[PDB]
Amino acid sequence: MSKARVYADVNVLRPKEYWDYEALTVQWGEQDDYEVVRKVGRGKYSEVFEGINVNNNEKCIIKILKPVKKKKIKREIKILQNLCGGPNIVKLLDIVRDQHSKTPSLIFEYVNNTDFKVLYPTLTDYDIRYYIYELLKALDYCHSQGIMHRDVKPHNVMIDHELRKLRLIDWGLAEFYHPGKEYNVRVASRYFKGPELLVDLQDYDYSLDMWSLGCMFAGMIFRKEPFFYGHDNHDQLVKIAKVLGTDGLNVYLNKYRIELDPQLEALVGRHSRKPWLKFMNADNQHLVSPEAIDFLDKLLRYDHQERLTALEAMTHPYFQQVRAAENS
Amino acid sequence: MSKARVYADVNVLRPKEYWDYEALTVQWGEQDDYEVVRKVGRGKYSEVFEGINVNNNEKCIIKILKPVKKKKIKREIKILQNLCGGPNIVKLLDIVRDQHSKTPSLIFEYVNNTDFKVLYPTLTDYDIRYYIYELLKALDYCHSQGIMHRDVKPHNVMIDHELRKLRLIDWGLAEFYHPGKEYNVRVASRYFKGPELLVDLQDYDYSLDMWSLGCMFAGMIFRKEPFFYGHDNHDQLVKIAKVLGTDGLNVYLNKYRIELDPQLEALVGRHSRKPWLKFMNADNQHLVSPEAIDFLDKLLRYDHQERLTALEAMTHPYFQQVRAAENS
Amino acid sequence: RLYGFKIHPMAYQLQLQA
Amino acid sequence: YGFKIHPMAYQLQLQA
Ligand SMILES: Nc1ncnc2c1ncn2[C@@H]1O[C@H](COP(=O)(O)O)[C@@H](O)[C@H]1O
Ligand SMILES: Nc1ncnc2c1ncn2[C@H]1O[C@H](COP(=O)(O)O)[C@@H](O)[C@H]1O
Ligand SMILES: [Mg+2]
Ligand SMILES: [Mg+2]
Repeated sequence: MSKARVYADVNVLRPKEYWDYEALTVQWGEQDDYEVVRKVGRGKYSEVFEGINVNNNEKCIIKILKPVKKKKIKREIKILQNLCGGPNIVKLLDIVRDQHSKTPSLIFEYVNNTDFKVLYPTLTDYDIRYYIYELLKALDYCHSQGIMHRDVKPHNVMIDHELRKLRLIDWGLAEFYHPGKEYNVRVASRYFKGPELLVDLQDYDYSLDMWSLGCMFAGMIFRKEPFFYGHDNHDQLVKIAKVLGTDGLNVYLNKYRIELDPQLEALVGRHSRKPWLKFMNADNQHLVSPEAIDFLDKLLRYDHQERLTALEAMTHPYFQQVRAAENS
Repeated sequence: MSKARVYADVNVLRPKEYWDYEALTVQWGEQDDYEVVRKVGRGKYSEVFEGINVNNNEKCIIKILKPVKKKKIKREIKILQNLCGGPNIVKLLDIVRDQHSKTPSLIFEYVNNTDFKVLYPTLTDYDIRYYIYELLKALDYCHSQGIMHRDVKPHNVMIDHELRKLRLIDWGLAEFYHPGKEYNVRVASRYFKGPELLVDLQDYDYSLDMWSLGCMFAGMIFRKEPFFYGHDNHDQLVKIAKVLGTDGLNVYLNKYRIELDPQLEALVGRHSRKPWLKFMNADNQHLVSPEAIDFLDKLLRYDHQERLTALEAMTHPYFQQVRAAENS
Repeated sequence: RLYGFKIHPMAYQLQLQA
Repeated sequence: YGFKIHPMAYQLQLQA
């Protein structure tokens, strides 16, 4: 019983090839153009190496896509080309195959980054406000472009703290939003799946990303990643219930005529909502603020319809300070 | 029905506390002795960071053990203490709990390393022979000490090609060998599990590591990692079959009175053995040598009994050159 | 107890990156 | 030849 409440048409109006990505025809650049230097990461569907551009001598990231449907690559690629240039959007610099093994790679722009787990603590109330305001420009942009990043969580956002620069990455789960489409709920990453994916409400929208931002931000101010720690999809919803309280999970469910598999019903059970302040500990107190709370609270709603839009959130009292600093 | 054919009764002769690791009592050193700097790896059971010793100012590796039975920690701890000093054995430098959470972290010696995927290509026929000979001193040592590393594969061997130095790491799967004990076959890593784990022959021995050394090597000289690429344990055996051929898988099975679950029988099927030369391609030809083949061949046998000992392999014509360079 | 800046349980310093 | 990974050659550490 959903449709997007912002940018619902971003693909309707656009030429079909804009979102008809299987129709894409990859225009391969020059492998020889790059050399690899060190492995740096290795995701479910990819392997990441830091490489280099022999021509211009610039550092770069080589993502070598592991075995997956060609159509699931033309997606990444298209989405990426569609976003390129977007504020805080990771930048695809060239895509390369390989004369022999026929093996596509995505060669991105390099970001020097510090794993959140070591970086975040380091941050100051301000620092956070800033990076989320930055992270926000990325989501609002891309949503505006008809796209859903569908897998927001620290590890997919690079921060060059030395340059207060930020990039949103892994558009391997991003997908085009089309009003009323029934999408797949096996997306995002456990911890950061929104209720809709956990109760099977398939015609979801950009809203999903808001909830991820929700968890991501919630955990940063409270210093408790993952905020909602499910051991399993069902558990996740549960762990979410014990915080937002079941009396809302229900109202939600009826609104969208959704039905909990019994059992999931069971496991969840009856739970009252836990108000945000019961997470303000001594160690985290400097980040928690009446605003951080309003803003978090307006991200974390069972109902994706009632979450803030990216745009909307970029105006929340939390960001006033930061938003000042750009104007100057 | 198996027993080790080398080093079987060593843990028999040694004082019970030598292998009776649950009996260990961790003597924690001082955390504040170290500071964390960059994450650098994240395994199933651990998270790896490069840190530093503030007293001596030496780089070090901090392995932070994720949630697991205390006894499965006293194991590695003990195993590591037992090996410490062993040739090419990663060296535990200090172990640590944490003030509250109460999570243990192992602080190892540092190795500057280059992911095999990036490094190996780079090696020369001799480079390989050397590194394997080095990798062998590790395995022969540790076997001789009653231990099975049960996880041999590239990612667990650190190479500082700059100093031709080598360390075998992660002993989270290594276990003490006791004659006739029925162990667990959910070990090693798919690609490198030997037949015995794939047909449930639980009383296995050091021999297991030999097969992993087998795959690891095979893949290095042929340039085809993983050599045997199973998508699943069943599939793994299958993929093995299609190379060593089923006429041997059977002689093996009967010898140890082992019975394939039907189905696995099915999936495997009838297959002839593919002779090692059928993997000598043009690029890889410089590393493939009558010896490299004999050696490989004597590592990869269905019958663990018939595999080379570590020691025995450290004398194989492949290593003659290296072995020379040694006592020189 | 001048405490602050610690993952799992170790104090840590800077974004010393590369 | 320039040893190569998947498809790109590999930069170098140095030695002079
Ligand atoms: N521009 C970049 N700079 C640095 N690391 C990156 C970059 N893009 C991707 N990675 C990383 O590689 C990992 C995952 O690859 P991917 O599946 O492409 O998202 C991330 O957690 C990062 O460590
Ligand atoms: N002592 C160590 N020094 C450097 N890297 C290590 C160490 N122990 C584990 N690792 C690594 O953790 C990553 C993945 O773990 P593994 O597959 O066990 O190699 C590797 O790329 C290495 O960076
Ligand atoms: Mg993923
Ligand atoms: Mg998913």
